[PDB]
Amino acid sequence: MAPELQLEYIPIIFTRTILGPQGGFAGEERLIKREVAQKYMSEGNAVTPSAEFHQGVWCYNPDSEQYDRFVERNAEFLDFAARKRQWLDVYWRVNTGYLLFGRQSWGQGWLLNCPLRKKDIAQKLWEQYKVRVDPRLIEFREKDRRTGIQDLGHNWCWLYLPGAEELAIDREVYDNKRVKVRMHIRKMSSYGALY
Amino acid sequence: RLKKRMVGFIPKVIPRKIRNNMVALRSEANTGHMEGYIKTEAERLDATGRKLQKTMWDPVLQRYTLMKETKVRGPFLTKSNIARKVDFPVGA
Amino acid sequence: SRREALYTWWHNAGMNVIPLGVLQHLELVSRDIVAQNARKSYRIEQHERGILRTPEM
Amino acid sequence: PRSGVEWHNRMRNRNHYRHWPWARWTDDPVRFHQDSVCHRTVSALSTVANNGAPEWD
Amino acid sequence: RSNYRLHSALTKQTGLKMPPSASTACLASLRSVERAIPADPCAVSFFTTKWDIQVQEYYEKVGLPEPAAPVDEEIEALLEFHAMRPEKLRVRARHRPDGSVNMGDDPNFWAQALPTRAMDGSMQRGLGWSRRTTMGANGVPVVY
Amino acid sequence: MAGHFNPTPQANSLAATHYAHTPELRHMADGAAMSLSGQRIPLLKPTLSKWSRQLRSDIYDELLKLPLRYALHDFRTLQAHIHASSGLS
Amino acid sequence: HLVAREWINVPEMKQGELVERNMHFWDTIYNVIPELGLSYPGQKFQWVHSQEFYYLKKIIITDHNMNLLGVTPMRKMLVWGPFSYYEQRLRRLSALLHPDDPVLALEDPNPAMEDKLHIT
Amino acid sequence: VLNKWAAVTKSAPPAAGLRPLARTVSPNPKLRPADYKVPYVLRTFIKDRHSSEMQHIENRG
Amino acid sequence: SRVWVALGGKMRRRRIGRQIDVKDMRYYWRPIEPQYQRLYMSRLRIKDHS
Amino acid sequence: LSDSMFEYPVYETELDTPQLFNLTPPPDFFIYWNATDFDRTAYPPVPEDDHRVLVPSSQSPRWIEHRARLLQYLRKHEIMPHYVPHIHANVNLSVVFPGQYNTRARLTDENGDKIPPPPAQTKMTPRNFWFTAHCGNYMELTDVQQ
Amino acid sequence: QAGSPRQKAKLFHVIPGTPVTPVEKLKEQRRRFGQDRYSRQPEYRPGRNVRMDPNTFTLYATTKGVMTIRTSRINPSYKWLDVEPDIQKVYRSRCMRAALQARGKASMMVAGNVHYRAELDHVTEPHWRERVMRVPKATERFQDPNYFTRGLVPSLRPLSRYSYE
Amino acid sequence: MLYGGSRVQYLVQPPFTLHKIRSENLPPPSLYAERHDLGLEMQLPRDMHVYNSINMAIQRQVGGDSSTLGGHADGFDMGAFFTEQHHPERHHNSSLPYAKHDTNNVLAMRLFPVNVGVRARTEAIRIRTDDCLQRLRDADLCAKMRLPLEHPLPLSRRSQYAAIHRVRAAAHPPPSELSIVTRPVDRLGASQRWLPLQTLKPMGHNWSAATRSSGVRGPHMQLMQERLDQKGFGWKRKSRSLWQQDVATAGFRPHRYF
Repeated sequence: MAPELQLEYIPIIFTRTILGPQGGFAGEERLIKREVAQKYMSEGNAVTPSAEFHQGVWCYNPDSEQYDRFVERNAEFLDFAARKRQWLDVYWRVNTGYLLFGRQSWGQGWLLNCPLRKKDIAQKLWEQYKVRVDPRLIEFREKDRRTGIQDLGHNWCWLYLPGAEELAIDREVYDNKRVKVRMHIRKMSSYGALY
Repeated sequence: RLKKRMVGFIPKVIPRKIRNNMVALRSEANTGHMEGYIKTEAERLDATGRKLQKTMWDPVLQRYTLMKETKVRGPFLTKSNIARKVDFPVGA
Repeated sequence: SRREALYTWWHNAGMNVIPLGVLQHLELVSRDIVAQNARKSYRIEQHERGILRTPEM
Repeated sequence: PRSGVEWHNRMRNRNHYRHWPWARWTDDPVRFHQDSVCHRTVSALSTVANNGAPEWD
Repeated sequence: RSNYRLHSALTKQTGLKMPPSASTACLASLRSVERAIPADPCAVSFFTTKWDIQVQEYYEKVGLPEPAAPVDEEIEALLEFHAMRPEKLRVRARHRPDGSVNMGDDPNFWAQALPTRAMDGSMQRGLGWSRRTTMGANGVPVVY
Repeated sequence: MAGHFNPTPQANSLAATHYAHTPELRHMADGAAMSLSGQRIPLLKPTLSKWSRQLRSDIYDELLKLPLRYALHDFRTLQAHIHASSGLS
Repeated sequence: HLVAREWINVPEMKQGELVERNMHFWDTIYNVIPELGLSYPGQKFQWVHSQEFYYLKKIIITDHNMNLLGVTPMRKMLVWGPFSYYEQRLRRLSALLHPDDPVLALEDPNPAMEDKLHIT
Repeated sequence: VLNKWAAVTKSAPPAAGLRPLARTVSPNPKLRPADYKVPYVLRTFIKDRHSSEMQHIENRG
Repeated sequence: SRVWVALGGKMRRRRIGRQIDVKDMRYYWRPIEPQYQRLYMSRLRIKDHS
Repeated sequence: LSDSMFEYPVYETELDTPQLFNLTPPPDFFIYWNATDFDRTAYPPVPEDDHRVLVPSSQSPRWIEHRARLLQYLRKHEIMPHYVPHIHANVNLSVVFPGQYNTRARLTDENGDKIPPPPAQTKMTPRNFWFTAHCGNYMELTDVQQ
Repeated sequence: QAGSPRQKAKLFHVIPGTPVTPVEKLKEQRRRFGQDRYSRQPEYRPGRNVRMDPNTFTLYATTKGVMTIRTSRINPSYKWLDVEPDIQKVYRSRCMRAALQARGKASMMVAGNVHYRAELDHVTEPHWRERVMRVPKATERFQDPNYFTRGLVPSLRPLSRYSYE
Repeated sequence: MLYGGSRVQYLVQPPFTLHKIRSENLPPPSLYAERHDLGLEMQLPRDMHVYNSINMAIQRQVGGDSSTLGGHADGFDMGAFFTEQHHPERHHNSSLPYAKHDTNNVLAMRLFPVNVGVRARTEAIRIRTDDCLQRLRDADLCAKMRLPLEHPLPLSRRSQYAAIHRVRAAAHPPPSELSIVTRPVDRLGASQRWLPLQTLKPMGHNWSAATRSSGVRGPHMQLMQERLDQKGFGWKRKSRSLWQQDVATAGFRPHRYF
């Protein structure tokens, strides 16, 4: 409470539906950063969890553009705002993250000599971001469907987040069914490089 | 050596050096003690036409005694710090 | 939940066999097993709400 | 970060951090390695009573 | 009387106390009180008294010496530390009594109370010599 | 510091038999049995010097324990350090 | 501490003859300490009872009194009982002071010279 | 602090039970608290500190 | 073990206004750090080298 | 200021005779100490509803209060869990001592006689309160000599 | 334009989690005089049995015992230095906690677990956000001074208003 | 009150309600709290070996804090800490109140004549204490031997016939053995001549560590400011004044690698 020690993040019931990572959606309770949340309780997208809001809250529809839509949070919605959060937490975690590498690259073509496997992306997803997925969903680009990733610098590849249709999740994420995981291959000598 | 006056960081102001900013609070009990004391801004500026005074442990006597201010340079027990004799209200 | 009702039994019924060392030991575990089950039962009840932390948490 | 020379002098047992963890384990400031269970008891039959008291949680 | 334990008297007093039957007929004989007594009391209520002159007059009625208090433990140290010439306390050697090398810059360690002994103590910790040898005459260990 | 006042939990019962947590100090510490064991200047045993030949029993065990051929004199008979007037010097 | 009475039998000469005048010493204190009259509900726990004489903390009145019920513990020092548990803490402090340090200061009728106002 | 072994040591320092240290606001505008406003309590200067410090308590209860 | 104990560094020049509990660290017989012990005591060893 | 900040310690029950141990300075400025206040044996005031006359039933409200308060005092004085491990506080023990409130052992002053050893106490009474065996109280050894 | 001096190393002089004597500087903090102005807030505020030196903001323990850092539950940026005096109290548990978890019989939901503390508080005090977020009305922060003379409230503390948890 | 502030009834305040203490609630009688409650010269530095002692940078904020542990977890507020820590007072003093420091015998710094200078007092509170240490050892040595006390114990009697080994508690002698007389020379009934323990001279030390030319110089060192004639390095300025100097006489020598 003190001016020195302030809650680094606070609880929040979203009224609107914000796209960003700190954002939420209609009626879920989320601990979002303090500075961000404080310009929501003024903005009206969020309201601190008084005991009243813990049952219903008047969320927002872009149709009439006002806080009319009553979204009552019974135990059933609380099984819906969990799977819908747990889903778009994997989204905003791999989309925000920038997963690094250290590899060996003798030769001129700036070509990683032991190119990457879809095993070796789910491996650097679970390693750095703890995002546990199926490496059967990671579709590579066209340049790297043949030989694996294979080249230093910034590569990206698409991760398919399948189960997003009964969560009613669109326009609050950039792409309902994909996400761009963003590699980077920082070449290193035998001292710090593997494989 | 020359270079008698230094020039790197000539400090704006400087508390210790100011017409009477550092004052030897010598003890009024003429035990020759003194406790050098820089007059704070409460007395740096001439808030006090009176010569500063304070109560400080006089380590010689082991008693709290007066401390009248006085220039820090000078013999602290001159033939002026002799008190005129007096017969106390004790004795026959 | 009955640390008071238990001792009063021990004072007026035990006191010759059961060394109260056991009791204050018995009270120190029963206030932990109950504690941890509250921390486990909660840990299982978030794991449905989608908090998903590993064995090492 | 453990940089600095004094961390070099004291991780290695250099000049006067020669026995560095000046208080390592195996000293107790409080109970000086003597078990706190009274054996001086009124009746010798009841000396075995105090055995098993909790020294902490 | 001083070392009486309630139920430990089950041992032979003929070897522990050396009574006849009719005297300890009271305390520890057959059908003595301890036999009737259980382990646990019923009520305990205890006062505290101060030394007076009747206690001195008692040790004479008997003929034993009167027990007296020891010179306090800490009070004896206040003096043994305050009657030492300061030079016995100043930092006095390059190696603190434990073996470290007190360099400058730490004002705490400029005080070497225990005096060091450089040429002494290599038998300890290497030959299996006992820790009993280390200690001084009053029991406190010396350091090497 | 303010001490320990505003007294202990302010409960009372016949049970009242489950807590010690003496303030650490009142547990072999402020029962000041021996903390001077570490903070008292030693009184060293007799010291063998070049001139002063003071024997010590504490060292003599570390020889009386050894498996040494050529056995050693018993300690008491090895001592130069013990009836006109209760026996003369 | 200042150990003094309310009434002090001070001699005085009336018609050239010595006669005893019961002196009301109480009026001597209050003139010395004008702080005791100016009483406000916090002053008995005040730090310095008299900012003139900050040395003075208690004034032990010693006047023989005939009432049965003596003064209440608010104004009497406990002078009976074992004041400790583990050791009468006098014999501890009785170890530290030396047989050659002061216990008395008897005033001087005629002083050797202006310094010796009292003999210790 | 000077200990026993110093090259020079000092006589008896004053036991704090006499002439105590008033816990009052530091003149430094950073070391005074927030709510503290400069005390412009206009008052007839009471001379003797027995009757001065008395004002600083609230003993109507 | 021969410390060449020396006195405080700042004990005569500027006193007014220095810290209250550091105007006395100047009063103890501190050892000089051994890096100088060996320098000064080097001119004394040379008496009969080898 | 408040009355709580400045108040003489008033023990709710003075069984342990705590005034004699946990000394507190007489707060006042004028401390009246005569010479005759040496004779007086400054025992605490008698508390009414004296424990010694209670009976140790298991439903008596006073007793339950006195049952724990006694076991409260024993833990305070190192006794209950260590010296006497399993105290089955059942009976209302009151070991009255034949007491004279004497300041020291002596002979009768005026009569030039040895003080007759007081007879075996026959009844509990306020005068025989502070000479009982209570929860840690103090008794001048002169009185316990019988 | 000018020169600059080298930034000294203001880091730990013990190992956190391990035992500690009082003559050890626990941490030599930056008295962050932004540039020798007179207002700073140290990183590691003092804790149990740890006392801060005023001048150089260095924490020295006051009693020998094992040391530790308590990151504030509210904001993980503000830390205390706890020294718990008993070295046997933690050693004789560590030697168990690390002997149990070797046999795979120790639970990882321990309070001392680093990554669990976020959830640990919330199992016991489920609304602790609201207990520190709650803003107090100036009435209750200065409870009726008469309740102090009538003795209802043991002692009024008007400045201790901030919940440091 | 229903009358508009005219306080006329029940003017006499009813005395307040008493807040009792439960004496059973209190801590057990603690020996270590019996010793240090009084307040004396000092304890030991809490160190024979300097470890575990206390740091001088926190020796100000102690005094009863030997017991393990603010109004809250902590934030120190930077107020009443930095407002009491370095008060406007407590600076430019020289004698900070007796905190926890094992300085000279302050119990005996109070009991001693201020007349004597310092360096001749701290050398005399020790010779007082050095005797108070012998008086204490003799009582321990005489009592433990059941002997009536004897003060200048003869070194033959000391080391109580090989320090008898304390036959291997302590007991008073019977009151037949007691008597006021305690000097061996007076006990039996050597020369009974008496002399004090130490010589107190109201003389003041003439070497102050912070004064430059102070000290006791040799009988042939240059006395304080010899040849100087009241001026800095003034013995150089008085060289041209010399009638005739030697051929090798304190010439030019700019401190180069001096």
